[PDB]
Amino acid sequence: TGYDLSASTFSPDGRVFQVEYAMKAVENSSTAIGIRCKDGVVFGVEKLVLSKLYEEGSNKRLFNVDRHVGMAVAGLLADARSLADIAREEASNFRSNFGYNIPLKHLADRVAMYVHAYTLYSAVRPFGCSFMLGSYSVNDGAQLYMIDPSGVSYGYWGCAIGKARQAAKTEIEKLQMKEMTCRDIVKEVAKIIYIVHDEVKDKAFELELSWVGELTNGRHEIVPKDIREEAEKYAKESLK
Amino acid sequence: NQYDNDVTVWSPQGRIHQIEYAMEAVKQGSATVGLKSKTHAVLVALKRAQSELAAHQKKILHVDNHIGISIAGLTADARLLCNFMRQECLDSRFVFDRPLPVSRLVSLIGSKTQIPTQRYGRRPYGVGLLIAGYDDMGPHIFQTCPSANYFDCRAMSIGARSQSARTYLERHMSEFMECNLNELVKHGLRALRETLPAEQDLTTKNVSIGIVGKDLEFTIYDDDDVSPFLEGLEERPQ
Amino acid sequence: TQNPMVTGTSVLGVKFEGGVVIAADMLGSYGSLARFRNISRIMRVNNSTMLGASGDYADFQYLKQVLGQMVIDEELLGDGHSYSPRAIHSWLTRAMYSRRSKMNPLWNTMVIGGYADGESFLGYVDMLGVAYEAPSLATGYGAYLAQPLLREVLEKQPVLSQTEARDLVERCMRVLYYRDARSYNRFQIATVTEKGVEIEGPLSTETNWDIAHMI
Amino acid sequence: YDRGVNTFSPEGRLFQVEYAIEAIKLGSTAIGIQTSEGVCLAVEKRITSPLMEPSSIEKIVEIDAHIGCAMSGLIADAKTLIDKARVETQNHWFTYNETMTVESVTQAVSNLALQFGEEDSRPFGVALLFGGVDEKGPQLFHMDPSGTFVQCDARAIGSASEGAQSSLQEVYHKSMTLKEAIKSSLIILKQVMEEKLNATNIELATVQPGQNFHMFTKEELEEVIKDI
Amino acid sequence: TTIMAVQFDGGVVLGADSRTTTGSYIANRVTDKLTPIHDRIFCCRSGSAADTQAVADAVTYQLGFHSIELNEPPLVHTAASLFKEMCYRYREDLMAGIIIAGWDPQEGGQVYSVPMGGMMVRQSFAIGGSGSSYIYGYVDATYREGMTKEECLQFTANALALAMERDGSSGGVIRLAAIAESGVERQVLLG
Amino acid sequence: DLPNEQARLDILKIHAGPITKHGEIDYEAIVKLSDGFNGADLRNVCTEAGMFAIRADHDFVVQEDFMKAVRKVADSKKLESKLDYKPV
Repeated sequence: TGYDLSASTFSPDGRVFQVEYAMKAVENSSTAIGIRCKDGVVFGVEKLVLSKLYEEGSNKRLFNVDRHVGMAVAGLLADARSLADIAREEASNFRSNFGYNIPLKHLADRVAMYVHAYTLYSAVRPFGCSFMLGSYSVNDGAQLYMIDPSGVSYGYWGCAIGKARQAAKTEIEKLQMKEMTCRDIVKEVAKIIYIVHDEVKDKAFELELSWVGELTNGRHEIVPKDIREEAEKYAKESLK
Repeated sequence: NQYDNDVTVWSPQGRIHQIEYAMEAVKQGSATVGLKSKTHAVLVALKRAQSELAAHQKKILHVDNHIGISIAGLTADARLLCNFMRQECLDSRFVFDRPLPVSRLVSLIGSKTQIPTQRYGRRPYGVGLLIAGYDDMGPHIFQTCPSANYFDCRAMSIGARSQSARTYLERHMSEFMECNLNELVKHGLRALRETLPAEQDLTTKNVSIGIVGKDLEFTIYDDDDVSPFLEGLEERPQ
Repeated sequence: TQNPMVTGTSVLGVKFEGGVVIAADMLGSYGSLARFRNISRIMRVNNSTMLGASGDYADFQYLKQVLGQMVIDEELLGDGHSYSPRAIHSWLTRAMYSRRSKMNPLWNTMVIGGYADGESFLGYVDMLGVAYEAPSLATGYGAYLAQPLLREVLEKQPVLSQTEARDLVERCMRVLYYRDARSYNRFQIATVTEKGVEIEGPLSTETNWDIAHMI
Repeated sequence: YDRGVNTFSPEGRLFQVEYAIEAIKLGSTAIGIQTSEGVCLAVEKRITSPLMEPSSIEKIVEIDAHIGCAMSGLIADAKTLIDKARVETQNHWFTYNETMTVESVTQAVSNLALQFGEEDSRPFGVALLFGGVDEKGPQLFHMDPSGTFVQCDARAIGSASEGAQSSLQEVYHKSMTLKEAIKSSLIILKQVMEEKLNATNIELATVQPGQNFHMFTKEELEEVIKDI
Repeated sequence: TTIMAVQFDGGVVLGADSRTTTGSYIANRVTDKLTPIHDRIFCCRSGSAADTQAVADAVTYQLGFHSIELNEPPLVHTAASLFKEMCYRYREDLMAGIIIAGWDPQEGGQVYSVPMGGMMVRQSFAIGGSGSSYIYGYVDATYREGMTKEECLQFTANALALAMERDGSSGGVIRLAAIAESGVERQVLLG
Repeated sequence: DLPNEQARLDILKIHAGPITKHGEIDYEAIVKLSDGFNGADLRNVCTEAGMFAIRADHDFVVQEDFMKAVRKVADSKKLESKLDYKPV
């Protein structure tokens, strides 16, 4: 006892338990994945509807930090909105100061040093949020970064965050990043977001998809989920 | 239970207990029901009193020319987020010379009540807001929580035994969209008459009803302009 | 700024049916010298509003930066709302006046024109915080030279077409090329509509010099 | 287990506010009654010994001319709220040139009923009774340490609260007059006190639109008790 | 004093005089007016000397730290935005005649101007200092789009020869610098 | 200690034993998903994947349903792997 309470105390085996408890706090939240193609970044978040709870489009875990950068948060939600406001403000500082649009590398550093900066004191608690960062610029290419509650930021071609995490990142190695256009990769996400999280746990669900890349011309926005409706047209035909 | 101490300490299960205990402070407040149409928003509360002689403690308080909020739980913190609510309304009313839409107001409540849920020695706010107003795209019914997670619903209810209000609302959510005010309100407080035991009224001296509309500024009625609404309801079944 | 270093000149603007046309000229000046020949004194704000400016140009790049950020904020909210030009005019007034109150002013004179709800808007913000709405606005020596043509025509027939409005600004820029010492023979026309903000290219005026024979 | 001074309960509410409510129970009693003519009010001084001078003890201080008060529990905590509530009434009068209403006083106190913490110590241990006559008539009010402020028509507090309320709904109606209520309080007081009721134990306080002011002097109370 | 900055196809050409005037006395004949912020980005400074030295050193600091933190080559507009911020934020005291110029891999040759007011604008050719008022006319007529480097160095050579010739403040010796991908070549001509 | 790569194919051959599967297969997907496991635990993974065959009423199973039963059960064992630290 006594080694798990505060964040600033090492445990005798040599790890920090508040950080380890922060890692598996995101483990209870629902699955949200991401993947990049050769010219764009595709997001997808499965969202939970039990009976009535909310109007369609409530508390969307897809955010929009800059003109060309977006979030895909999973875990506890309020601190994820706090990181959305802070990363928003950091893009405002870089945009105001140095005159050009923020690269995804500096944004990953300046956010990840804050997420780390709340794991050094017993003033605060470590965050309980993990989020994706997708972007595209013609002098940059599509990058996809992944920030955990511990503060580690690095780069995937594809990732997954949630309960069904390993099962939802098992199948991504079947897909090919290098050749595919992202317009395929939309339904190529929605097929396994429909496949993972089988409906015995929760009766119903609802899907969000957000898509930035070359076709949207740098601007990040949600795809019109009604428009082309490619998800469930493949997904009801993907059970057999 | 040594990790039930403060807001800083995470659980070994991943559930920060001070937030759960503050949700328990939400459930101890009285019932209130907010529900919208496509053209209006109605939130109805139920007062309780300390004794017979003391007047019933009010819930619905006026905030802006279109924004109104219910409450359950603590009262002083409701005055605190009330004063912050007024001040962030008339800030942008002072600067931009337009009223604020609701959907960017509530992010100031989340980013306002966030920091007292993280740093040491700061309690969360025992709070029960049911926000209602107009932006240009119609009505909205939100709710808050001490964990600062705001939900865009079509109808909710928070307070003591408010789950019965929900299980009333789900079998009428397909019919709570087109109808105008006079049956929308009584469709509101039928959920309140299911939040009570079935052997006492449903009086006139306790229920308060607030409506926000397009050609109708946000208005609170109190027992006597309420008395034209409570007339003509069905009897509680055997 | 107590002393304006690199200044501009007059900005014009008028309502018409279905939008507001605003046209400044692309000169930057430095005292007597016409030093910078190719600058843009008109900022195309997002979809439904439009800004021109006179006076100091550096403070105009400052408000270009600040408005450039503050539009992108509500662009990234994405709730479906946006700043009406009526709402931008009030902010720009309150930001001009709160800096006026500390004796550190923004040496500018600006015209905000915008088109929302089928209602053409044309507002004015001075350096000292004066703000009003009018169907025809002119800055600098435009208030002494081109404003008489605008108030000449708008008292006779108050509604205007798009071609009459675009022609009238060409006439007033002929006058402001004639009698102003710090106005250059190269100007750009910008127009908002229900379609969106559109900036025409660096046009030119034709001149009449037939009085030079009369000695 | 001295934990966070600002920590919620398992029920749960504020631990230290819930502990603060029990501090009212060992304080002295009081009785307020709202009349259509005014507000009468009663308290007991609780003389501890014949050493003490009886009339220096204050349980009623009068906030404005037209807003009375009654304190309870720990008196030295109450004096701070008295002196600052007076400043808030005067600031209302010097921005506004009108009398601060009886309602907004208790918002102006109960907005800082909860300011304890470490940054930005303990909550107050008083239960006040505010009276007074604004334009809305004679109002009778009541505030707690929690700040949960409510109108009360005829409120008791303190140690005697249970028996005084419980006995007090029996003897109250809507059309009470003043001199009926004044002798209707001292019956309850002489039931609930431990010393013999006389000229040194209690003090009354009345405030009316047309009987003002009409404060609180001795030898009125001599006529008041002898009418029993 | 009299500075010069012309771009061409493969990069930019800079140039300045050296003679630094304090009062009616020359306390320094030959002086590095153009200054190496980074390996591909120059500024040549005008007006007060101490102000532009402190500003160029501070921009060298911030662009150095940022340029390492990317571990990529810096854009020229990244350098120009910092002079815009420092010159604009403190315009009540500073008198900076900075002209930022340099080749870039992403965008090619660029020349930005910063006058005393603190504004920032791109030019194809730029001129500053007190002496430039006497070569406005020659740089207007002799300039033509698409000059080669061997005509640009001749062109700024004559263009500073007139300003050093006529202005009593300007003088000393011509400093030149040609910037491209191949490397900065700094040489000293006279006449 | 733990085994290594291309040595995973070695310890595999002796864990084959009685349990057999489809003709065309690659066992590397099976054992790689379970790391730091008891020899009987990997032997359980082979039987757990083989007991999923009777639900599919087939003798063998494709390796797609294999990795499902392999990954799920394996990740469930890792949460129970606490207290592996031993004093020297």
